[PDB]
Amino acid sequence: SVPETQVSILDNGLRVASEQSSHATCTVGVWIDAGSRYETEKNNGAGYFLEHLAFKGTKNRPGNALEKEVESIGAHLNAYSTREHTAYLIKALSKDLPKVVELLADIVQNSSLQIEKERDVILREMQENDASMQNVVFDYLHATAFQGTPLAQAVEGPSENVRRLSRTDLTDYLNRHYKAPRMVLAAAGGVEHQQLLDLAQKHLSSVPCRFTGSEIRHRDDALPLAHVAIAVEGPGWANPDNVTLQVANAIIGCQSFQTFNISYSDTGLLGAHFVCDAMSIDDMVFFLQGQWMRLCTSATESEVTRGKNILRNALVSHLDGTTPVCEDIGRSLLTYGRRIPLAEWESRIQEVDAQMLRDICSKYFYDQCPAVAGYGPIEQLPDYNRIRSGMFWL
Amino acid sequence: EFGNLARIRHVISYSLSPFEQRAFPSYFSKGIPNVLRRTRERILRVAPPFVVVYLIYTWGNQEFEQSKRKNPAM
Repeated sequence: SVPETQVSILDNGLRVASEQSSHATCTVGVWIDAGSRYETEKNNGAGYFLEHLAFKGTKNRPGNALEKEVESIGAHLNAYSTREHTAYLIKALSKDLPKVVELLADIVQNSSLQIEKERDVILREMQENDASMQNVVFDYLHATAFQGTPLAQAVEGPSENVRRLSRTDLTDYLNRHYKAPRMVLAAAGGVEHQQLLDLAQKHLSSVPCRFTGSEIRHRDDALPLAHVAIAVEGPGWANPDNVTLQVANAIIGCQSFQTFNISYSDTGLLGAHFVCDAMSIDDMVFFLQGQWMRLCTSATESEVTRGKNILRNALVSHLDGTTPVCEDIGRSLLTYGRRIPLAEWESRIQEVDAQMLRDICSKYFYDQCPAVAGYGPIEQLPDYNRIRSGMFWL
Repeated sequence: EFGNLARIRHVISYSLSPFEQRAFPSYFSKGIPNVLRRTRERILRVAPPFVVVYLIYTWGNQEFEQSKRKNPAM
């Protein structure tokens, strides 16, 4: 009926989590509790840089050898880095676990650091990373909301550091933030937990953040569209009320008016990002603020239901596939320390009603000072007094 | 109206929430120096006309009084 997410631990402290499923392939990944939040402004691009260099060269395998092999096995090799977590995962035919795991072992330890080229790659892309307006907006919604903290700095880092980075520095980040107790080996799909535990024993057995209500406005009138993000302080990753906030986002769901609940270790950003022609930015903002307020004082069981149901169809599961699940296993072992099953999520969803939703929404959204990040033709975007006054009703 | 006022480019603008910042940051700390800075850049343009108004006013008064004062011989 339902998978078990059997998880164990090893000498090193590395955890080995798995969730067997009847699908045939598997997504075996390594998560690491290491991101841009653990960097100290002298190595602001070390994690990103490592990834670029990683997946390319190692101790048992020279240069393409790993890349060459994974292709040989037919597996897809992916890696990503956030402000708090780093993931290296392989999607591959289950039978290949033996090598899907040994390969991952090299990638986390015995890696060989090309550095010159990757620097160029990162730098040049960054020179163009400016094209991703949305990412820009979201990396300032971070800078202006977490001013003076390690949560303001981006994952990529400033070009400065990128140019000024050396093997030893990298080696440090690698030797400092790649500890075995901060690592999860997660497997999803057609894997046996005992075989994966034996492979982890054979290989890999060797291994005050503050929100500041503020505003950044990057005005550039030549852009055709404007992107605006407004957020308040998210509860956190472990905070129980996160779920009643997700239902609130499901109630909200001008243009491209998305909604986000980004969570970090006891902090986060809860808000909305919308892209609109300049002339309508103010009307959008007014619209949006009215809605948050609607939930705060005027929810409706019907709509809550609409929200609970959409949330119910978002929960990730074997159906979503191996990777989606692995990814959830790795994040759950890194953040909560355990894999929360879908039945517990359903219980926490069904205990949410309209009264506690408007209570939790009044707790967070109502009256707190927001962080605003605008990019584009944002002259008609209202300044901080009008947004702050729109954060409450008379 | 707003949105069609002007065209600027690449001018980033950071700001803080009112409740997050001190109401009177270093009010007398730098206020005094600044007010004094200001007064020195404008005092030579402003004050000497009013100084000679004061001299002309006094002069007029005294002249007037003196004028009225009787010449002993008169």
